[PDB]
Amino acid sequence: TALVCDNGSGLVKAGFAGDDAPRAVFPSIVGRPRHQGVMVGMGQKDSYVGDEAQSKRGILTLKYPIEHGIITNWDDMEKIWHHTFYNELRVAPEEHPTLLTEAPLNPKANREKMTQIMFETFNVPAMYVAIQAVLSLYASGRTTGIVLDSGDGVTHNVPIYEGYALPHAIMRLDLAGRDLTDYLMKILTERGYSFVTTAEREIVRDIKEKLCYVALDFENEMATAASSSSLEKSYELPDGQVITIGNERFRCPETLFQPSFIGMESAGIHETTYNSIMKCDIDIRKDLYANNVMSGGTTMYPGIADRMQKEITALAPSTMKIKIIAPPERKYSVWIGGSILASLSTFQQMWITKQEYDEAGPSIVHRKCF
Amino acid sequence: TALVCDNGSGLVKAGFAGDDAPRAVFPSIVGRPRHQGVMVGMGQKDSYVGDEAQSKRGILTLKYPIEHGIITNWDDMEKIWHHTFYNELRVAPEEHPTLLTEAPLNPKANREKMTQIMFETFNVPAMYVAIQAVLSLYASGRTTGIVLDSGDGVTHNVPIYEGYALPHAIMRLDLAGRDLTDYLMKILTERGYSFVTTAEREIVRDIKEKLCYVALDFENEMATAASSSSLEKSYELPDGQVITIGNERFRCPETLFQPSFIGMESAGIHETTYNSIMKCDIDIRKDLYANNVMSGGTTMYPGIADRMQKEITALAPSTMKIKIIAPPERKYSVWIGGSILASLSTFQQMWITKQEYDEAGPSIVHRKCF
Amino acid sequence: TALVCDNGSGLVKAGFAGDDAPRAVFPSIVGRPRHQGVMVGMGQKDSYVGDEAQSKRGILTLKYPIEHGIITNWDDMEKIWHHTFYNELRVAPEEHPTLLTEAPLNPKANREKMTQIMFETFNVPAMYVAIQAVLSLYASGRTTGIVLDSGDGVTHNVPIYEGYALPHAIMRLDLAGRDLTDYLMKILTERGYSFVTTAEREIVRDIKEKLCYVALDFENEMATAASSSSLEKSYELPDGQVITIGNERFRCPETLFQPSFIGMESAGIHETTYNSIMKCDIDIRKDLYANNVMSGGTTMYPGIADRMQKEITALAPSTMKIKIIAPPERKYSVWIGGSILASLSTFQQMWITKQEYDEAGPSIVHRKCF
Amino acid sequence: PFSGLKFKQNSFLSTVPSVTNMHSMHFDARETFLGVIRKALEPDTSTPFPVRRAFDGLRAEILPNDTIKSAALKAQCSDIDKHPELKAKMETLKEVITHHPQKEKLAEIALQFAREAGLTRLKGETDYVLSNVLDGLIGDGSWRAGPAYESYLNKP
Amino acid sequence: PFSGLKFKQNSFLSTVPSVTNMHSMHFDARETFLGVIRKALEPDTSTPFPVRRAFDGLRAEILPNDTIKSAALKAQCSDIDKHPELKAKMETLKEVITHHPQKEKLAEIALQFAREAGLTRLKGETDYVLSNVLDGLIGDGSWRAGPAYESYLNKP
Ligand SMILES: Nc1ncnc2c1ncn2[C@@H]1O[C@H](COP(=O)(O)OP(=O)(O)O)[C@@H](O)[C@H]1O
Ligand SMILES: Nc1ncnc2c1ncn2[C@@H]1O[C@H](COP(=O)(O)OP(=O)(O)O)[C@@H](O)[C@H]1O
Ligand SMILES: Nc1ncnc2c1ncn2[C@@H]1O[C@H](COP(=O)(O)OP(=O)(O)O)[C@@H](O)[C@H]1O
Ligand SMILES: [Mg+2]
Ligand SMILES: [Mg+2]
Ligand SMILES: [Mg+2]
Repeated sequence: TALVCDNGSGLVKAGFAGDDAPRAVFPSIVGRPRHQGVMVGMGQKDSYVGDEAQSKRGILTLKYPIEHGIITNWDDMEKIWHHTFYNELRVAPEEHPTLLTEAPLNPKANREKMTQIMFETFNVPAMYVAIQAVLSLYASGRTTGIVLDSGDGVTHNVPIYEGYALPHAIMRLDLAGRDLTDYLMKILTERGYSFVTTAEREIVRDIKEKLCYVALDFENEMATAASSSSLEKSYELPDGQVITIGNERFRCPETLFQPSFIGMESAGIHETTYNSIMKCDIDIRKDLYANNVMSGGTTMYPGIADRMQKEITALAPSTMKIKIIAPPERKYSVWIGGSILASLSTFQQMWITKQEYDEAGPSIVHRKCF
Repeated sequence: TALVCDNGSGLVKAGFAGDDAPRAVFPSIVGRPRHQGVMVGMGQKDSYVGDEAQSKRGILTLKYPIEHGIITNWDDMEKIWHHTFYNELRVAPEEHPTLLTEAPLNPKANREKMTQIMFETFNVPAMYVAIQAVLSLYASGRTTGIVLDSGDGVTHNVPIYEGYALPHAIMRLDLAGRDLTDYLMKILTERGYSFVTTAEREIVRDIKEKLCYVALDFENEMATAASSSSLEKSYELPDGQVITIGNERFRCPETLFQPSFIGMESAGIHETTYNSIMKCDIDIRKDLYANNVMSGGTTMYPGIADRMQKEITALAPSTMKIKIIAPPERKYSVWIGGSILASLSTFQQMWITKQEYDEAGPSIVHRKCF
Repeated sequence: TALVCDNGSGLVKAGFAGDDAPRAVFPSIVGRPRHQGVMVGMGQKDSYVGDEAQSKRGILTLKYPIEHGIITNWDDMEKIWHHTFYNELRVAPEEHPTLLTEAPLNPKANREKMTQIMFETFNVPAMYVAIQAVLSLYASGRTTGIVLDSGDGVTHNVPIYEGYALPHAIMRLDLAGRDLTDYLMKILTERGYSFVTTAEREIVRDIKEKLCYVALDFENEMATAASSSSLEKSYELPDGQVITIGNERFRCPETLFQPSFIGMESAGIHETTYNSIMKCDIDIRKDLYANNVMSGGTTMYPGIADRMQKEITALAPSTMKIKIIAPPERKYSVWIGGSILASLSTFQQMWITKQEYDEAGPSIVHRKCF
Repeated sequence: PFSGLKFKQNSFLSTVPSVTNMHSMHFDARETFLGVIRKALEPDTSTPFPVRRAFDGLRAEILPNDTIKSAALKAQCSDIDKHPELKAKMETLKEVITHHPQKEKLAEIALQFAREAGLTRLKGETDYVLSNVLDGLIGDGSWRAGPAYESYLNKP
Repeated sequence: PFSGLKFKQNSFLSTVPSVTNMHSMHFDARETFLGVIRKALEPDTSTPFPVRRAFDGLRAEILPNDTIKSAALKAQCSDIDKHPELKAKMETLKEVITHHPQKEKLAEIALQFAREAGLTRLKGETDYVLSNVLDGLIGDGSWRAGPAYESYLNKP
């Protein structure tokens, strides 16, 4: 059996090829103790990873090894991978092929060092690096469609027609969760709540995951919040305090469609998806307008599919039939596709083996993976 | 039964001798993928032939193995013929004599090679290469008349009288449907429409076939188009975009009568037909004037027959009766004539048999076929 | 005296006929503020043009009114022309004839609207729209040759013999400096330099102008870059950060000769030039082969002239003499030719006059201009 | 009047200013918004030339891109009762706007201008030209009293 | 062996796949590249018939169109030591290739195939037919040492 896909900026998703869901998710977090040490027994470890780092977040300084799809701390990433193989999957990596993921248009050193650690520090018999958008299509079961994958660090579009990707039409915005979260905590200050870095950021992330949603009509929704209290909702902080959030719970995800809210000049995800189309061949656009596949956690906002349906119906010819595919398992679509891909008998030839790596070095990953 | 394969520059019309219409009519194109990857089990098939290539047109680079009635890519032509026999007709070529066509004044290596392939690659029991213009007369049922055959690659007219061809009076112009298609996409840029890919050239061909027509008087039509919008027609592209064309509707077919539009020094089809008649014996010119028979797709433009009637009448002496015969089955006249010829009992001795090819080689075609 | 304004997709080259170089050369951009100001007396200007926009680009959204040689924002193009006449040349346009330029195979409405704006908004006494490739030949001083004009938006070939253009042989390719700039942005993400946003498209354009070059042999250059690291060069951003660029230096210009890497189906500029020559009469090809004139900024890459000479020589028959003419001032050759043409005594009857315009409307431009 | 008039889809999206800029101290909401509408109304080249020429003259008069002409038209509209032809011309343009294939997006952009840049700050006393343009985009005219602004003080 | 054999120049360019497709996960580098060489070796019609028929048999056997025949030849060349006739045919074809008037361009295409599609990934273990064709285009045989690659990581 083969260990399977994850490189998530916000969450890890580990498991076994052929399973229907990851066996362990836990956040991609490494926390270091601060302002403690007096008691002989109140923590002996110098770092906590994923789960049980969220539990101890109060006394820790949490930081993500992966920022906008790019891993920026390889000492901590190795800790997370070590935690994944030994403390979550309870397996020995040196006897399981491991399939990893990566956002498109990432720095190539990212893949090169990913394959170096896998083959050297973990001695995996074989590995592979896949593109998250491609895997989402595997999970959906399609061979045609444009997949809008947005997780915690990157939102990107990969149009695929008949298993053929159009690399010139790949779009990538460094605007996903962890930017909506940062905007939400900024937007909560005007309501009277501070939520200073690290530990409180996770609280803000939880309130975003629970209360935030995408308004079908932002201007109409804004008027409703101003003129009434029906949209107000309350959330209980871990210490028992209750915060009331009103229009802030649909302005936070609105930055996906109006990135200028957070000072970004790029267009919204609806226009980026439409821009990804119209860079493909004209004969392919009809099938791409349908099969608009959503994936990733950041696409889990209620009403995001309907808003994207509405937004892409605009910008496009009236005769085109826009269809947004948002399966309930969006959040694990990438992992499910990786499980499907890694389990195919025909895929077993595509593995990069330890034999190839030592012959060609880390660069092999470029001429063996998309 | 005998197979009749009219392998034109643009379309392959194939079927069984004795039928009234070809069984298989598909584009004479081979399309190969030009994009990347990326899904396991979705890119094993290299090259697509015929309608499959046209359907997957958006991801392929389409190429015609035949250009100007001359086979230029024999590997692709072998694929086209294999597709015809085994996938479209579902026949074993070794059991059926095959009658195929070609334009007059073609390179002799073209006939030699196609004879070589049919006997050595497909093991056809016998074969014959007929002139397309002659077959059109068979389809019309006449034994006298000057045929004007214009398809995708080459336009030619062969004057025949009482069953006798006047080979010194054959005319050939490398100005046919494909040249008109290329001109249409060039003058479509005047309205801001850019079609540059081989996939988009097919769309321009569809636009031509659907909207283009021959003006009875070009100068008056140009004035009418300039002065009013009555001649504008709208066309919906595959992705929902709508394009509208005015005088481009009849300017593109006008290249047939004014080859200088595309930089050619040749004379129009009307004047070439008159020149061919003038090269014939004076005693048969009257019969030829009254038996101008049109064939091929390029003669399917609305108003082409009336324009040719007008143009030749202005060239011929006023006492002659110019008659243009344009049957509705123009587009399949060549195949229909081949079917008639192949099923004639008196024709069964004119086949090139496998035994004849063995003794004489590919050069046998020049002796047994006009 | 007459004004010569080479609008161009990227730069505005403006000046007076008879001068050897343009007076004003500034970017063809219009910038709108993105941020909130926010002081009293600051930022009352709603837009900035040319060099001022470039200087303030940090807080501006830069937009090019001309895309692929086609004006797409006429209100902004009016701003640029107003800036050119009043702030750069400091002339009253009502006194000076204005010679304009555009690429061949442009939409007719583009030059129709150019005439309308010049005669009505600016009230020029007369104007003229010249084809950019033709002017480049004027600057070179030749009467025969095939011009390869490649600016920021359009790359087009125009074969001219004894002063006669062969319009059917004119090739246009929507792949020029801006497309190379976008590709350089894309491949710069392979390293950690993620401009990946519309803010810094000008910085990477400067990188392209400073460091990029055409490899005489792409494979050898790729091997050298992979092996030695002697081709690495460093560029300092306005922030003071230093980016190192290796094989991207010659991979970006390689898109000209391999329109792939950006998903284009067309052939390289070398093959487009050869195809243009082969569409001409066989009797002028020898003179065209020896008079390959290169013009425009996109032809300023070091080694492009040598690469073009090698590539065309490989396509043309060995006995032919291929000669690439690459003047040092080929970046301003179009404007220089316009200056020469505008100052000819024989040209003074070719102007479109105000009296002619209002008598015939914007359609007059089609009659009097090529 | 303008039969067969056609517009380029999404031609106006680039003209919409950034939301942050709409909060600028010296932002000119009226001219910037009318710039968006002027771009949105730029006839597609597919339109027959006679109709294209006629409409371009209309939007040039009512939506000029020149500042001095826009100011003069605004002052000339303070006594719209004294310019019957101008009133009819604006009605004809208003008819074109309300039939625009992307009126929904233009209305959405108009509301964003109202909330962010205070386009409808004057409410009922809004200029004749601007008010009629908004009327075409928003038929009911509720924009005259529709900018509901949330208040943070003394709220539960 | 083949005197007067001529080839139509630039006939093979249309057969070269796009670099994007060379990166396809199911791209057949050997068959596609051999298709380019087969097309490039197609005798020009100006060649005398006796030479054309003689040479066409040589390339048809060594560079067949059919995948079944191409695969059968590949297996039969794995033990080429027991097939002297193929040794002579492959040697004869390689002699023709090295004298091809456009060998330089075919060498560039071969290097592009190796660079992008991994044509020579097996290095010294390349099959007999493909190795001989490359040796004809690249005389020195340096291609056996695979293409140099960037190795982005640990860059200075
Ligand atoms: N129900 C939800 N509503 C809104 N946002 C969510 C929801 N669930 C998860 N998210 C967001 O999605 C992100 C996780 O997405 P994921 O696909 O796991 O990214 P990655 O692949 O980088 O781990 C988190 O940052 C979280 O804020
Ligand atoms: N209805 C039509 N109107 C105008 N042109 C047509 C029509 N039908 C076919 N054509 C043109 O005729 C050509 C096909 O004619 P055909 O007789 O099949 O030629 P070939 O024998 O070379 O295949 C195409 O290039 C197409 O553009
Ligand atoms: N020295 C140079 N090297 C490479 N590219 C250049 C150089 N100078 C200018 N360019 C490119 O040429 C383009 C401008 O060329 P130009 O002839 O001015 O085009 P246009 O006439 O459309 O303005 C720019 O996009 C720029 O990137
Ligand atoms: Mg993810
Ligand atoms: Mg035909
Ligand atoms: Mg220029």
